[PDB]
Amino acid sequence: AEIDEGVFETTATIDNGSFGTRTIRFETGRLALQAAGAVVAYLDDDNMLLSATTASKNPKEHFDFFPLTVDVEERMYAAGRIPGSFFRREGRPSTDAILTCRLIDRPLRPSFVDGLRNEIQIVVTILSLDPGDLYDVLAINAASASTQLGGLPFSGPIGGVRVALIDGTWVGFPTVDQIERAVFDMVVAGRIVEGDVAIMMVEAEATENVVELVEGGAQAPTESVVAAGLEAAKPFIAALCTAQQELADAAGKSGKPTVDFPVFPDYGEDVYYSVSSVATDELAAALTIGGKAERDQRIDEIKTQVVQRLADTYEGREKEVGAAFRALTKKLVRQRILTDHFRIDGRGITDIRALSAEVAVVPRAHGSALFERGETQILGVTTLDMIKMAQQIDSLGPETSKRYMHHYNFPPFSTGETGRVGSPKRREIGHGALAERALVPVLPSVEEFPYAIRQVSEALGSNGSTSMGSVCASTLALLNAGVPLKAPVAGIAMGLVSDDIQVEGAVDGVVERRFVTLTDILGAEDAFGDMDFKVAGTKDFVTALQLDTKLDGIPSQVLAGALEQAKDARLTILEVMAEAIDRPDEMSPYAPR
Amino acid sequence: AEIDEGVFETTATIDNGSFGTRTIRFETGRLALQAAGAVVAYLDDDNMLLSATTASKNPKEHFDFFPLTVDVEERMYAAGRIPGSFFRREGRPSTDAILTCRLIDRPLRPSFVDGLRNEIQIVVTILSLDPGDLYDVLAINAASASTQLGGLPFSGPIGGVRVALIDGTWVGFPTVDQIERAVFDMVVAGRIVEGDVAIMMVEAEATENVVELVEGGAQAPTESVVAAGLEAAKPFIAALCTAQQELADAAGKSGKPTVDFPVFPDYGEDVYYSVSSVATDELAAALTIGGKAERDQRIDEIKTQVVQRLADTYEGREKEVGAAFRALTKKLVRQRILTDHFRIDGRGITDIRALSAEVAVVPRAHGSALFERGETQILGVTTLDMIKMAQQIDSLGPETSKRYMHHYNFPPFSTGETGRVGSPKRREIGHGALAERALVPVLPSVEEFPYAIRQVSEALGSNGSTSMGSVCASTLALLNAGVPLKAPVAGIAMGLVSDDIQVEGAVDGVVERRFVTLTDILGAEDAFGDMDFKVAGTKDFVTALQLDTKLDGIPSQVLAGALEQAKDARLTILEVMAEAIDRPDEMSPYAPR
Amino acid sequence: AEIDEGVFETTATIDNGSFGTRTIRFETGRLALQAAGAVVAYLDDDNMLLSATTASKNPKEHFDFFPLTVDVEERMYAAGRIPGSFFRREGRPSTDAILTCRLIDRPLRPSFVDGLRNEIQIVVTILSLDPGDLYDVLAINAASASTQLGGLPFSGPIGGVRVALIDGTWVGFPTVDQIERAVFDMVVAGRIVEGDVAIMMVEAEATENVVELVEGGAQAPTESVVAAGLEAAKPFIAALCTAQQELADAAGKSGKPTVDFPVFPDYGEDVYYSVSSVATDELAAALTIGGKAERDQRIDEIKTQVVQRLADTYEGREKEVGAAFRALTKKLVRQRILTDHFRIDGRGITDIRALSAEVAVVPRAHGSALFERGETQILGVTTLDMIKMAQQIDSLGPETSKRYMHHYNFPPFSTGETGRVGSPKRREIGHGALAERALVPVLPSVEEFPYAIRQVSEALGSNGSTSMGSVCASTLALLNAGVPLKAPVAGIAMGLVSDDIQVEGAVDGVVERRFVTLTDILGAEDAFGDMDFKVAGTKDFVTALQLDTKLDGIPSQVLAGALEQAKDARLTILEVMAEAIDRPD
RNA sequence: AAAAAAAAAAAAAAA
Ligand SMILES: O=C(NC1(C(=O)O)CCCC1)c1ccc(-c2ccc(NC(=O)c3nc(-c4ccccc4)oc3C(F)(F)F)cc2)cc1
Ligand SMILES: O=C(NC1(C(=O)O)CCCC1)c1ccc(-c2ccc(NC(=O)c3nc(-c4ccccc4)oc3C(F)(F)F)cc2)cc1
Ligand SMILES: O=C(NC1(C(=O)O)CCCC1)c1ccc(-c2ccc(NC(=O)c3nc(-c4ccccc4)oc3C(F)(F)F)cc2)cc1
Repeated sequence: AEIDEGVFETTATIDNGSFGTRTIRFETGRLALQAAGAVVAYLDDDNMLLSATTASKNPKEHFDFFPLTVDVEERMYAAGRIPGSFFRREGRPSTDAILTCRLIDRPLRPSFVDGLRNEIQIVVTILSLDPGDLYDVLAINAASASTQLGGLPFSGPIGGVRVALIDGTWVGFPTVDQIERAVFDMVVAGRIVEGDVAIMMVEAEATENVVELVEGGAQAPTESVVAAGLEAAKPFIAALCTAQQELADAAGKSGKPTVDFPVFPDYGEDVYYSVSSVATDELAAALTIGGKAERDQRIDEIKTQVVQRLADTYEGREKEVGAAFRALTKKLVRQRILTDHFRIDGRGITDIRALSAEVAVVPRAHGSALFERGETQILGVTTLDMIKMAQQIDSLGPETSKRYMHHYNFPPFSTGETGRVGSPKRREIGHGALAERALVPVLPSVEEFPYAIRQVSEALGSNGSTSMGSVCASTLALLNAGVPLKAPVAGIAMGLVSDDIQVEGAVDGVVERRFVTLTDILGAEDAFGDMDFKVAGTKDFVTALQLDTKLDGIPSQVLAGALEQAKDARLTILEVMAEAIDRPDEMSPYAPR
Repeated sequence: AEIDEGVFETTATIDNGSFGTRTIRFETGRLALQAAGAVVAYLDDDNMLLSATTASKNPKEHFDFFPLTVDVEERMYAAGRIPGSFFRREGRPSTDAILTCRLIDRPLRPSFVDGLRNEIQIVVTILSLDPGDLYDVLAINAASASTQLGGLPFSGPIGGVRVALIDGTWVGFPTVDQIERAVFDMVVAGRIVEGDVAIMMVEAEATENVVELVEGGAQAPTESVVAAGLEAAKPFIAALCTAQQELADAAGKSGKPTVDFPVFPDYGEDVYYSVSSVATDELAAALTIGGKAERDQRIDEIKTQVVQRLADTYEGREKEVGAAFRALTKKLVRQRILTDHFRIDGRGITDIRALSAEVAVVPRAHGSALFERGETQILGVTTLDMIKMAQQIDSLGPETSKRYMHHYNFPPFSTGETGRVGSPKRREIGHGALAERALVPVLPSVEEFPYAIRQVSEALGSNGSTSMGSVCASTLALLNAGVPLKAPVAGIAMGLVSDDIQVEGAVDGVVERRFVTLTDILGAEDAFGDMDFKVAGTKDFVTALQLDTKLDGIPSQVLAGALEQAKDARLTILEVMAEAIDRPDEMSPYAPR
Repeated sequence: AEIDEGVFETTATIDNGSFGTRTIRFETGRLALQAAGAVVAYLDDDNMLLSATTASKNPKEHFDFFPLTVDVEERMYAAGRIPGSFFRREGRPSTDAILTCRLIDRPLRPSFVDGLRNEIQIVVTILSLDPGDLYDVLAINAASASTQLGGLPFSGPIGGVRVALIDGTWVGFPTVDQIERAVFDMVVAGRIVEGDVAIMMVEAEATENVVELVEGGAQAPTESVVAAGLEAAKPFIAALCTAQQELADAAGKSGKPTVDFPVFPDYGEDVYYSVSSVATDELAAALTIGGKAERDQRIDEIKTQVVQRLADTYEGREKEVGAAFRALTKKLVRQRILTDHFRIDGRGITDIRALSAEVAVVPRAHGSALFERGETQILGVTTLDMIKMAQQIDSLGPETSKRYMHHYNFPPFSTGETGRVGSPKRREIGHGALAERALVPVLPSVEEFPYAIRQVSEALGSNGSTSMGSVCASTLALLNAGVPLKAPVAGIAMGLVSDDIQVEGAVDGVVERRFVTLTDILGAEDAFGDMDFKVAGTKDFVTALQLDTKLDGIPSQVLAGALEQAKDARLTILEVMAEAIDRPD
């Protein structure tokens, strides 16, 4: 809709029945005209933000990865307030902004064509905010729309939404007051494939009042309830994708990309062909050894022989043969998993690594614990203090103080490297936040436990999913310090592989999709997998959930089976945890009163 | 004067008649003897500072610009107290120090020979300061003197002074108490060229008491008054330059450079000669293409044709040919401007680009506005708060708090680029300070309007002079918020092109030198010019002024005409501003009372 | 001792007689199993910390120095409280952690083989701390143990300890309460050579109550007392080294280096031989000529005429020949020093450079002074304020406030260079701390002088030991501001050169070891010497001491003579300082 | 410092 010469606008509607209706509006052609693409997004006439996307003129070939950057700029004037810092100006980004950056980055990054080496930057500025609303999902939609209008090698619009379960109804785009009445709230992002929605990213948590609401008669958020909630977000995503596509069509764009971006593949087909024809049988036979040192030595020897021969042949292309060898290895391993239920370390597909749990490991700490799962090793420490030491928050959003704080540390020696030790990175912030949300619904209230609580996790050893081990260590350490939890919490990380396998016969056209689910995946198994997801909770309901994938679709029964398998693993881990400690201890003599 | 063996000193006197007399003293040969040059400067034997200049041993020519660096170090013991921060130590430079750094950098950088690639660093430390004095103008002279003593390829001494207008007298080096009785305050820097002073830098503003002083019977600072102020500053500059030269002569120095610094010109003579002979007539006729896209297409076609022709001849020297082509293009465009008032975009000499102004653009802000001039687009937003939210300042200078704050942001997408989004750079600080000084003299007093005020400028699009559009946006947004200003303020950026060309006679050796003034210059037009300046004010008097040049001299009539042209331009802009809003609105329901 | 499967343990005992006994435990095999080496250390089962060492997979030859990094992580939960900053999280390292990093880095860095270019990182995390103890000396031992278990080209275990003098007894690992009753506090680190302890690093200071305790009957810490304190620390170091070696033996390790690390020497043997055989006699003759600028120009032309005739013989190896030429110059100069008592600037071995002192150089400052020694030039400024302006400290250690603050600045132009001006580096922090500790013992009490004091030193010109010059400048400025010091303090920096020399007999190969001590060394002389040390104090006792060395041993009489020479220089400097000012203004 | 031109397991020194 060309409201003005050169200005176009589009609208999407969110219908919640008796809970109200909301409108989302996209506008282009009036602000930031020198960017590659720019869009203004409105929610209900009082929420307003701007998104802009630009690309660099020339690529950076010497990089080995795609350089995408996302930035979120919160302005205090959006809340009608002057900043409280000493210099009265906005400084380094807050935790909320970093989490929003991660939420945008997770689904957009795999949507670009592989091999791209130009720099892409996306900047989102918050301009006006109603005191009872949240801006993050609107930001996801605006970033997608501006990138779509930028005319880049970018795959289709992406839609995002939040849904909260209230009295048996999944409400879309709820307010803070409404979220205060729900048992579960979930952020979901996806795209449209062949007229259907394919889910790409999920980030979900139980609310802080879930136990009291369930005692009052509400439904508890179990696995099937969460699956139904995933089903209820698809129409909203479809409406948002349609509005974005209409905006792109109205304002020209669509076809004629004009600017062409070169791509830099890791290896050429000619190099890959030689490596396959030379080392297929050797690699296939070598995997059956399964002896760690013997397996590694055989792999290294075959790699050295192949690289020597192909360096004699291709005359100075060593990285390409190295990449092709790894690709062939991964291709063989995936087929072996799908055919024989073979895992790289010899476990069955439902087996957990060796487990151990201990408490009281640090002499003068208020509480501490050590948790081990295979080569993953987490140390947790708890400290209690007076309630005035709660963190005071001066951000744009509605939060004003934080009674319970969780900090996560990942040093370089955890995997045996060297590196800088300094301020935490974005991934550390994300993992810490996910582990923090898993414990919040089970903490006691302030009136019955008047203390500030700080929890610290140290990843002393890493071989896959330290964030799920932080949950278990947090539970054990909090119980060791005398905090009266409502129920213990545990977590697990899971993977999924899938591909087309020909059934016993002929005609080579009866190949059908086949899926396999793996429990407690290794660090290397994540690269071979097709979907990753982490689940945490008590023995009665789920408290945190995270997911990201690339598949075009997933049958409902496959997802239900995977969720059930994760629940079984969680129960097994809770049984081991209970043997170390099963009730709160006495408070430490060193802690205050 | 050799007061001590190896120690020399020189004096300059500044006579203000009935307002007093002051002396500036330069000393060398005592402190910091391992630097290339070092000088100590005194003002009235209680203000004392040190300046030192050093150069790197080897050139580093993998850069394309001259690497000069200026640093100012404020020591809190110069005011006699311990720093108030948590660690009791001076940290990041304050705003005043950054502004002093830029005042030093602006005149000194073009005074070095072109092609230099050695790193040059200047450090100025403030050692002792009287409570009623300002140190910046003293620092300019010290920075010039220490560089002059270092035996570098540096063109002559530079003198700097501040003049303030009090009761019809222009007083040099005034105190803080004297500035409270003045209507105008100007900082001027220049050099000596054949017995006469050539002005190079100006930074000037109207004082905070100008309106009531003019109501009391003082003369308002109009354009002719400002020009008389520039005339009054020359004798002080001449005296300071003479003192510096005398000190340089007394301590040896003078000649005998000893160390020789290599230079790295952009292009050689042969390449320029070839490029000129190949394309002088092709470029001369190709400027007539009014169409922007057609113009640039023809330009790039000609450049590529020249590059392909000359690639084989010079074995591949593409940088030199690219530089020579641009040099020839600029040389021809300047001739077209001087001969027949040609402009690159087709405007006439006194034409402004298309203007637009609008208010009430951000839904929940206290006040907001959008201002557009050509491709320059500025968004301004106002916030009001309680008086306790004024900024508290802890610095060397006499200022202790700020009731009105202005912050200016320049994101990479405004030009279409990618880059870091972090703390603001020095140029952002400078532009914001200029725009703040433009609006200070018309604000209401605290007794009349008891609020703290924060103003933010976002440069959403930029093609030349965003700082002057910040002034218009600030006035519009402040009126939208309900602030009762005494008068609206507008600003404009101006250019000047000069050269001597053949007169309408014979011989081909008789040439007259002419000047052309351009209104509202583009970003590209700044590189074609010999002077650029900016003027802001009301319909009655000037409030801010900035000027940079490197011309040997400018006749009085030329400068008067340029200032009159700028006045007409800002009056035209004020008329357009008044249609959008001409009186204060009602204060927002969201603002406090 | 394998307490658990894969876990090994070892113990060391520190016996202080009637002052008590303490135990240190080392444990390995249970925490951080993916590092190259990791060790947990305990002191009396309430103090616990962890140390881990890792190495990079590939070298990096584009550097020209050995890249070693040391990090100390103080966790506030070790003290049982939440951090007080706005974000409630630990940020940049505090001054204490940086000084602990320096204490670890000083003795460990020269213990690696020459030419190593792999990156090496050591990280020490503080987990539990008793309120009356100090963790730094424990950290030294833990870092040594984890590096020794890592299987790297590392030269033997290193042991560190603190000893304090209380009522005539040197007590090892004293508590905070015990330090309040002592006159001197000293940190010492060393290693074992053929059954004996060789000292490598020393960092010592007098306490804040020394004057009052000496007035009450205690013995003042003179030079011989400090020398005896060095002897008293050796058995403790031996016991700690033994425990570390036992732990290394128990958990495998010991031999079998397995992974091999390439080395990158500055020059090859052939290049050095070619450079020496072409220029030895000529260079020695140039050294024998008594002239500074003449020898400078002669050497500069010799370098040009030697690089030019070997450029064809060695293909693009100019850096190798330059390094070999510099090494040969160093060897000849050291030989000349040991034989004829030669110094490059012509001074005698007990001579100080030209001195000058002046006060009241900054017009509005509360106190100010300018101090010059040779090309070293220091400016010092003092400011006084209300006692509420004292620094408030929130950290693991027992300190909570700081009445006297000293800040040291080292701008690039003091050498003639260009560089970044900004946050102070670790070396600036260390030098400032040494200068602050030298002056703390003579300050008046808060009761008789109720002010906060900030002292700033700025190295306007540097050619060797600005740290000791800042002590003199601070004394002068404090007196100029009116602070009633109990006594003035001065300092000096000293060097020592040692090597084997031919006897006056025969056989051509019968040699003896000789030592020579130099007063007030230049920056260039620090590279020639085998040991360097700095001493500061009053006319009656020592207040600060710092020492670094690599020698396998030092006879007692040689060290006593060196300390006496330093004391004589200190007295001369105090006499020059008394002329400028001899009482508070 | 002058100028429109982040993803992932992958400090030492006068210089
Ligand atoms: O912890 C982790 N991440 C976090 C978590 O909490 O989870 C903690 C911090 C944030 C999240 C983590 C994640 C990934 C890894 C990992 C390590 C190694 C390999 N790499 C191979 O694993 C391999 N590489 C080869 C090969 C290479 C070149 C040529 C030929 C072969 O072969 C093989 C073969 F499969 F055999 F083992 C993959 C992943 C470890 C830990
Ligand atoms: O917005 C601004 N804002 C600022 C303000 O406060 O003002 C904010 C902070 C300071 C600035 C700004 C915006 C753009 C510019 C700019 C200037 C020059 C060129 N350069 C060409 O533009 C060009 N390059 C060629 C050429 C190149 C290669 C070969 C041959 C020819 O030709 C040409 C031809 F002149 F014709 F147009 C571009 C942009 C400056 C300022
Ligand atoms: O100020 C200082 N302050 C510090 C302090 O102490 O607190 C502050 C914190 C720590 C230090 C300081 C100042 C200067 C130095 C320094 C040392 C060595 C050299 N280097 C030569 O000096 C040389 N280089 C050659 C040569 C070069 C090329 C080829 C052949 C020979 O020859 C020679 C020859 F020995 F003759 F003099 C220069 C400067 C050290 C410290």
